[PDB]
Amino acid sequence: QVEIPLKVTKTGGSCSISPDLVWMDDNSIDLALDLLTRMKIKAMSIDI
Amino acid sequence: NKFLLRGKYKSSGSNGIPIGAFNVPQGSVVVTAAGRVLVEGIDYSVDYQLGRVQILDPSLQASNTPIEVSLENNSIFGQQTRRFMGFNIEHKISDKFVIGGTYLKMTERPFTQKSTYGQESVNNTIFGFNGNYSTEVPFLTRLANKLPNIDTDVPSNLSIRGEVAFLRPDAPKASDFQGEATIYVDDFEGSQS
Amino acid sequence: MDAIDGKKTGAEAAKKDLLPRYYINSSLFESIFGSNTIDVKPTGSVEMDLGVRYTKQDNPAFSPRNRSSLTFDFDQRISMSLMGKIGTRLEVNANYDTQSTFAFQNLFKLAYTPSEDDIIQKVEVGNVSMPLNSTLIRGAQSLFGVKTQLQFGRTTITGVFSEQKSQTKSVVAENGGTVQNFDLYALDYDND
Amino acid sequence: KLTADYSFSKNLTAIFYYDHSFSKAVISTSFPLTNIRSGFTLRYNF
Amino acid sequence: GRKSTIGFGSLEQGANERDREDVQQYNIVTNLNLGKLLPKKWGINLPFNYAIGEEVITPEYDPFNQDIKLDQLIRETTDQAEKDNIRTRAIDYTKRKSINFIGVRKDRAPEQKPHVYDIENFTFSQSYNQVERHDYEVADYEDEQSNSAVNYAYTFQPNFNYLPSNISFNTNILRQSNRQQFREVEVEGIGLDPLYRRNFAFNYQYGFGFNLTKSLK
Amino acid sequence: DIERPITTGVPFLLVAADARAAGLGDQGVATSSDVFSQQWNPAKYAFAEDAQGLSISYTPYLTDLANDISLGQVTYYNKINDRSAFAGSFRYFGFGGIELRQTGDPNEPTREVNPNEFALDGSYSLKLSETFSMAVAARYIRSNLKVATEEIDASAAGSFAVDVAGFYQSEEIAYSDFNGRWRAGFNIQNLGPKISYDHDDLSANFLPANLRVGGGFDFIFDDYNKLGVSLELTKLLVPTPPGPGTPSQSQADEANYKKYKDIGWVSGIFKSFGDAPGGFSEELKEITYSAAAEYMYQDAFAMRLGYYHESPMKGAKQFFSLGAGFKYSMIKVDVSYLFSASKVKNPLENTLRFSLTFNFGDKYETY
Amino acid sequence: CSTKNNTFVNRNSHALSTKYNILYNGGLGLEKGLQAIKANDQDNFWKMLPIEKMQFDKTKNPDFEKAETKATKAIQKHSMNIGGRERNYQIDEAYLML
Amino acid sequence: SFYVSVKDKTIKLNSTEDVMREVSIFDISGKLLYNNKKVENTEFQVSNFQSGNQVLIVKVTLDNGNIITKKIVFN
Ligand SMILES: CCCCCCCCCCC(CCCCCCCCCC)(CO[C@H]1O[C@@H](CO)[C@H](O[C@@H]2O[C@@H](CO)[C@H](O)[C@@H](O)[C@@H]2O)[C@@H](O)[C@@H]1O)CO[C@H]1O[C@@H](CO)[C@H](O[C@@H]2O[C@@H](CO)[C@H](O)[C@@H](O)[C@@H]2O)[C@@H](O)[C@H]1O
Repeated sequence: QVEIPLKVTKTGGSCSISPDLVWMDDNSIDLALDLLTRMKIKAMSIDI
Repeated sequence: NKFLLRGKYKSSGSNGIPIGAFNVPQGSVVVTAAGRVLVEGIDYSVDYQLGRVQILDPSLQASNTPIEVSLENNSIFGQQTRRFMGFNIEHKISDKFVIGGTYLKMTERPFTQKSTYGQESVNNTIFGFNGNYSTEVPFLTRLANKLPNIDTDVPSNLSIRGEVAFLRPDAPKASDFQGEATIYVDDFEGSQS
Repeated sequence: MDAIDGKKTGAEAAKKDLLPRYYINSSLFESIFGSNTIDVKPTGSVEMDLGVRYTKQDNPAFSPRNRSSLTFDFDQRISMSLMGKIGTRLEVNANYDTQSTFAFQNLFKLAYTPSEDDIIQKVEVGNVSMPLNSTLIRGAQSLFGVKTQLQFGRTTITGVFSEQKSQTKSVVAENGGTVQNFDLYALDYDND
Repeated sequence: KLTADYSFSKNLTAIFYYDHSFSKAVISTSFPLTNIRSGFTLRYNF
Repeated sequence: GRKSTIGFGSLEQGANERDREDVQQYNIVTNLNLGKLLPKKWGINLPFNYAIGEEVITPEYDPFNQDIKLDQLIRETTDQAEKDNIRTRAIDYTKRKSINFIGVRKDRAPEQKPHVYDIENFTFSQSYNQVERHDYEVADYEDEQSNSAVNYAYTFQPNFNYLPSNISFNTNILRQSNRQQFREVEVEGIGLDPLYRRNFAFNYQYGFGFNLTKSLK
Repeated sequence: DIERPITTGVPFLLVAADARAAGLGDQGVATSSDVFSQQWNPAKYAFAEDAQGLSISYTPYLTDLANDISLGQVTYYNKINDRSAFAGSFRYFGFGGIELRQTGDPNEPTREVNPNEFALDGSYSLKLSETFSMAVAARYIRSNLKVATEEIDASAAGSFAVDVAGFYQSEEIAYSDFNGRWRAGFNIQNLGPKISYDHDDLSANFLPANLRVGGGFDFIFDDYNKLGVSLELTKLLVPTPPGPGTPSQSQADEANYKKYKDIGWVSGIFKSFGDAPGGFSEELKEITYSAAAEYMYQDAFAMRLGYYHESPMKGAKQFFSLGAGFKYSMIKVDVSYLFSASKVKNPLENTLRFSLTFNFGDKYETY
Repeated sequence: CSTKNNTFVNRNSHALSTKYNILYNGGLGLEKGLQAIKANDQDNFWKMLPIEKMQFDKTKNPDFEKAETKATKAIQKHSMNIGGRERNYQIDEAYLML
Repeated sequence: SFYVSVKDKTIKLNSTEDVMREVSIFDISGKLLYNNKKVENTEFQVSNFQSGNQVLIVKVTLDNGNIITKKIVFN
């Protein structure tokens, strides 16, 4: 499970919003799979 | 949905191995029995137009050993352009010693800049060295002539072939997003029919 | 000096015992191709279809503007092949069929094979191959491009730059017939 | 189907062709169809 | 003898098609013409084939969890028994043996009169194959096949006629043995109960043709 | 990649339709006179060495995918005097016969459609001086690529165009190491009224008006060996459509497209030039170029290398081309192949173009 | 490539061309002929053996003719005697082979 | 012996005594529009919007590596 809190694009004014504001880099998921492996190894020691 | 029915079935139909391709190019068929490469005139024969491979070795036929057949298939469509380049060196050290230095590169040209999962392009390079030493050993013939009822005269031969290869794979720069090799799990352009 | 001059009806025999500094003989000189003869010849047929196609389907739901279709029909049926030599050094083998199958049956091979004393031993243009006597590094048979062979005494260098027209395919066979593996899940029953 | 040959030479042949097909509708789910191909074909042998 | 590392492959193989495993394989095949050890006067064709080999495959990824590398998982275990189990269950080991005596027969003399009881009408074939395996799915796998074949054929050379024109006969002993002990991937303590498949067969067919009358058959 | 390509009607007119020019990087405006010199430069038909010539060219499309989808060309030329020549060419792009079938008792009669696109042109070339020639050509273009269905009208769209060409060929000039020859050429192509695919004047497409300017040199050694090096420049004479914005977001784009589409073809020819605040360098991005080298042995064997470069901003057609030519007695065979160097997939990749010409009649000496 | 201009590239190309593979083929012919002489059965053994075995202790072994032809082909068409001095440094090897 | 029929934007393959393994539908541009590796002699529903494109190419791979090619008009 990969979760990211989302920043909301500000609306109300013009319909046309620049792509850098439509697709914020703060909202982009960029996940290293080695982090998933580390989490899996750590959770091996966590009881259900 | 975690229970899996896994299996295999064998399809023969008629004599000869159906390799799944027709009009295979000559010299593109490689047959491997148990890690060793067979000989195209002794262990097996190839009927190229029908794509049939008939195993000739009596011991391999009654073996149950899985036989791997590799070939080139021209019956392809909708594939990316493949560029194949390289060079091969064949230095001759002596009358019975040859050394080689092959280098090869295949680059696939993707249709667009987006490579979806499964339809991936490669930019692979392979380079290696090989050595072939084929000598004649009359000592083996002399030893054979010391056997009870053997009075032969055919020459005895020895052949040693060594080879090392290195594969450096990559993806073409055309299917790169912001400088990284990218495979699209879902660009979402193919949904909503 | 009679052997050096050459025009004495017998000097040709004596030229062998001469120092090669004093004469030049053309028997061991060759042009870019071995001769000036042209022998590349065509064989086969070529067909032109030029005519009119007229169609009329009486579908009332169709627009009146689609009452009938009158088009020009043009068709080509090339069934040609080219075989021959240029100057006993260039070899040409080509085959073009419009009715052939998809992409590889139309062949074209130009093979330039110089004398044994040249550094360049072989040039190939068109349908070429790169056969390798290697198990780890496989070559390719179905290539279209340029293949060049160079020889420096005992070092042979073969370079290729081409497009591969085939795909490598592997099968596994036991006791003759090919083996097909299958993987189904419980949800994948034969439905309806 | 009408065809007419003429050998202009040993290698050159010209054929006039005329195919005319009319299918009349017997049931209303079929439409009357007229197909007329006509013209010439040139064959050169090597 | 072949030795390949993780990451090797062919030029055309993609990211998921290249070798995710270390391979160490060898195979020796020997062919002997044992019939040459006997005098050529009575020519015996007695070919002997002996093939041996084995391959060991070490996966890059642990077969359990399928996405953690084997070295990384072994490093982060801190338990000797668990480490040994993880190391041993990952190995895919295969060993093959084949002993063949196919086509044993005695050839005729250059000028020899065929006879119905001649040993030259017989052919013998022997085949033995053994496969020993152990990998992530099976802790112990053994496959044995034995094939003994004796073939006879004779065509006679020249109320109704009662001498057969031809006589055929061939016998076959086919024995297949399979032992499958599936592994407990968690602990190498006991394992599953071994399962045995046996296909011991004895086959024989015979046949003869008759030309009782010039028209009958 | 491709930013703002030029949109023209019947783009098939811009495809090379012979193996000889295809093997020379899709250029023929300044190459030696041949039977295919109608798409490239009709003015050199007056410089032909043979009196009459016929030619058949085949360019297959999607060879791996299907058959019968191809661009064919038939050319005929006849030079009557030593100064003038007539020519007629026919280019035909077709998908072949396609059967329209519903299941419906599969023995039922079926309708066959052949969506196609052809151009038929005739040219007259006249030699003005001993080294210069001009030519005027008239072309009729028809497009019938649509298939008639319900609520779809498949009426063919037609147009007419004119061609003005000029060709200069010098005499053999001796130099220090070789006695070469000079060639130059220009060709203004596809000058005609807009083609309306939907038969409405409000929705019309510019004809692909083109300008080709080229020059070449022949290195002649040993009287049996020739090396022709040719360079060609091409510019479309169609105005560039508006892009991201040229000062209400979509209103500006709509108004810009409205003003762009309401431009006459005659005025569009001049509007293609300039239309930029920058100088020659900024306009150089609309110029395609090609460089070709053709080795010729005994006038019977030909070996051709070519490079064609479009600016990746428009079109993205960059490739190398290989070609071979042979002449037996009066029959010439050309084959060409393309190696693409662009990101966009070239439709003519992995394709062998074929060409076959017959030469007959009198022979003319070359000045 | 001309033999009359003493350019670095011209001289080096001519030396490379005479070494590869005219002189290589000539040396192959020479060694093949030498091996043919060595593997002969013309040894008398009833008198003293010649110290250096020769072709005739006629048949005219063609490998030596091939070597001579290659040496001749190397000497002419690859000799660069531009200013009274030989520029090709492989020509003396060709004369030795001849 | 092979037929491809289009009635209402639906493609219908018919083979007499021949069973297909794979079907691929391409555009005139060469773009792969549809692909199914589990052909059952059934119908196919390709996306109806194709931006003015009517001509399609259907490639059928049978039991053996034989390939059947058919040009159809998408109606
Ligand atoms: C209706 C539509 C077109 C049909 C017209 C057919 C005309 C055929 C012309 C054949 C051609 C080009 C052929 C290659 C092009 C084919 C490409 C096809 C591609 C298909 C995809 C060369 O072909 C030559 O081949 C030679 C064989 O080696 C033969 O020589 C012959 O052997 C002996 C006989 O046995 C004879 O004694 C001997 O004298 C011949 O030398 C002849 O066949 C011919 O000369 C033309 O070259 C020459 O042919 C002659 C007439 O022969 C033409 O003279 C004119 O012809 C009519 C003018 O219209 C007039 O009537 C006529 O008055 C006038 O004299 C000229 O044009 C001339 O330049």
